[PDB]
Amino acid sequence: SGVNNTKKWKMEFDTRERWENPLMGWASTADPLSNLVLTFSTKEDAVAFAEKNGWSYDVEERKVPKPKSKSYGANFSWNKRTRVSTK
Amino acid sequence: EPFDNTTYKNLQHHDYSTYTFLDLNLDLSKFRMPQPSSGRESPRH
Repeated sequence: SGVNNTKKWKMEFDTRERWENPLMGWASTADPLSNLVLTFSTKEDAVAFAEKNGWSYDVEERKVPKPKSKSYGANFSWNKRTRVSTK
Repeated sequence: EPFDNTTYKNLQHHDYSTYTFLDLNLDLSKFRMPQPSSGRESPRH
């Protein structure tokens, strides 16, 4: 339930082939950017960095949880379905 | 009528049996007022 890893914008690159090492079976890669992740404060900051470096990018807008209406008294409603059968 | 404060007059309950309480509730039902209704047969309805 912690939300402290959903504060900052990230930039990552498309995933490319990994394969099995013939000797030990480890995951081999030829992608130099496979573990590259960058952190930004705003979307405008992240985009500007990709533009000057010449990378094409697809931005995804932040998903903010909606405010809900929580009522503890609703659990024992008289004529509504929100009454709970157990605590 | 004498104020004979020397006997225990709560001896009736020594004859009650298994269904005494629920038998009294059955007789009492003819007296109760109509119950209120929430509107639905249950919260799951």
